[PDB]
Amino acid sequence: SDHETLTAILSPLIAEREAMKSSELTLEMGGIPRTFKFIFRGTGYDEKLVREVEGLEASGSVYICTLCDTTRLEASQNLVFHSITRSHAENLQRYEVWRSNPYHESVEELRDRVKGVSAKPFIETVPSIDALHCDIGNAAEFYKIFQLEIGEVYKHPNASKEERKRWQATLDKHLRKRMNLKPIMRMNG
Amino acid sequence: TFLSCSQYHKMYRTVKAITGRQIFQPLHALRNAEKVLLPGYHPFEWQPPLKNVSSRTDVGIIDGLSGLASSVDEYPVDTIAKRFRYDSALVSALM
Amino acid sequence: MSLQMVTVGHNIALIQPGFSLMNFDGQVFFFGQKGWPKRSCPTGVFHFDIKQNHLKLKPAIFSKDSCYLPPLRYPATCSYKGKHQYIIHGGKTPNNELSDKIYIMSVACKNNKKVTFRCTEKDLVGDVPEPRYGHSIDVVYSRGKSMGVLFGGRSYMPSTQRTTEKWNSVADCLPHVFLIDFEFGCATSYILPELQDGLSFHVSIARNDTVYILGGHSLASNIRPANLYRIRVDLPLGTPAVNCTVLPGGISVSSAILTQTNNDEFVIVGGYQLENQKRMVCSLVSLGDNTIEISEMETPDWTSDIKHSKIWFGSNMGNGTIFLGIPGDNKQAMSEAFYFYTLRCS
Ligand SMILES: [Zn+2]
Repeated sequence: SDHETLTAILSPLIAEREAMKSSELTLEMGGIPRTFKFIFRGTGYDEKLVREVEGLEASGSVYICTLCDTTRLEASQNLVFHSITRSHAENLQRYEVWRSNPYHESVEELRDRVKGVSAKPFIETVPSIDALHCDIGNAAEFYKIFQLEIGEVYKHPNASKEERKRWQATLDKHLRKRMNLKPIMRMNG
Repeated sequence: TFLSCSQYHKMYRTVKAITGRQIFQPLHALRNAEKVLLPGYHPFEWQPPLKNVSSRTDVGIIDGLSGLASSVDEYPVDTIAKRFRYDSALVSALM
Repeated sequence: MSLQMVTVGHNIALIQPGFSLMNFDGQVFFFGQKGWPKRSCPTGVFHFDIKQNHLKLKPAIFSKDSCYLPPLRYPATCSYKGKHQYIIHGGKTPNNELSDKIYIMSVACKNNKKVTFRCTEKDLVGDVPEPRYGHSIDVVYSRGKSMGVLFGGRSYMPSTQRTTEKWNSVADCLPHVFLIDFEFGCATSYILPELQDGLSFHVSIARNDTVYILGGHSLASNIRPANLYRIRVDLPLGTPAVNCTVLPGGISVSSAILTQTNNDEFVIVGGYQLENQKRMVCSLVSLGDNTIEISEMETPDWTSDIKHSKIWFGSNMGNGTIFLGIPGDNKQAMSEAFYFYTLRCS
């Protein structure tokens, strides 16, 4: 997250990549020479590195999906009817609108105009979902929902900052008594 | 096997002196066989040549800072970093 | 020359070497934070108010017609006091890339001490200067008219001789001199033969028709030329004119911090004499009508941590008051990554 040093190091590599994206490599391979063409796909970036390099605001924002520009609230009234619309060219364009502000808007209107893009996209990634952290996050989410079902919250809300800890104790004792599933403080796959 | 050079040499000379044969190969025959597997060994050529990219073909482990300005006057930097040149490393990965 | 340590709030991290401290009507504003504008403050421009030796980096919104500018790390900033406003040229965007844009900080609304800036931008034509940093721009007056002089500092290799094995290597620009009309935003480059070698991180001084350049690293040969240069700028009714003169009494220094203690009487606080010579002696530039009177004061009392460190940074809060920083302690790793100081030139 040392953005300056990170860009200092990775700028030449991105330069070379953009260069060799548009030529052909002649390489003698076992006798005859072959001509290779390349197609790069930056996809193995976790959610935080995607929001950083591509020039998005941190993960706690109102704009959640790094693939479609929808807000956390309206992502609850409507769960599955979206479509991928967060490219890299469009995000360079949105940063340009932000920095330029040609319509003379306020901060909280310009944000809406440019969908939480307030940084120049540094690397070209592709819209994807990171299956590893996707599954780990879903699992931690279900751990929490198990605790909240133990607390019977669906009838009486707003417990304390220690009733829920007691609920966690109930859950982890029951789990490392019915599965020998030792409790962990760091969720792992 | 994560052996080191002194340990590999121990094993080499011991197997050699016991068996009499030379089952393992000496260290320099491993450095030579290693030069063939890193990047910066094969001749390749791009077309059209790569803009802003060198044309040499023996470019190995470059310093990662890429000639970053490191004095007491520029933005301070002490992050040691090494890298390959992208094109030569990609060529090595293909061959 | 009373040095004083300073305490710092919760967003200490937002300070980095190469920042800027602008000054509007007696109040100071931090600019050029570390990393793209976080959501707490979308502009990076802060109230840099120090009270009881405790500073509160507070946010500050822009106007409804401004231009949100990226936090630059080594700009050239002059106080164009002609409506009071500041000029921003060049710098290293958080993505490590140089900007050619010029910005104009003004204050379009201030009520209940809530300042509303206005960061309009103006582009250049004609002999536009190469994107660069470490340089120094300054405004000059003549015949009522005014102009902006720009004597360049280092930059990146041009777009042809630039290779990825040396993608970040820098080179001093050509020692031209640029004149900039802010009205039309028109640039004009001038070759000056008495200036030969490039010069970055120097210290410029504007006195109402002249510019005293002094100090400054020279990357072309890695030396700090101790010769200072008076530029005289004349504004006829047609085309302007420039002249340069070497002068004696200069100082070999770079990355020095300037401020104006009295009228036409400046102080220059630590820079560097060598690649490892932490500068200590301060220098009084007692201006005059046409002559520069260099001198020195009693080397303001430096603590132990300032002597046992290697680098620093800072700027001038505006009223004979310099703000310095210093890196933390790596062997005393329970350090907050930076220690700070304000010292009053009084
Ligand atoms: Zn989505």
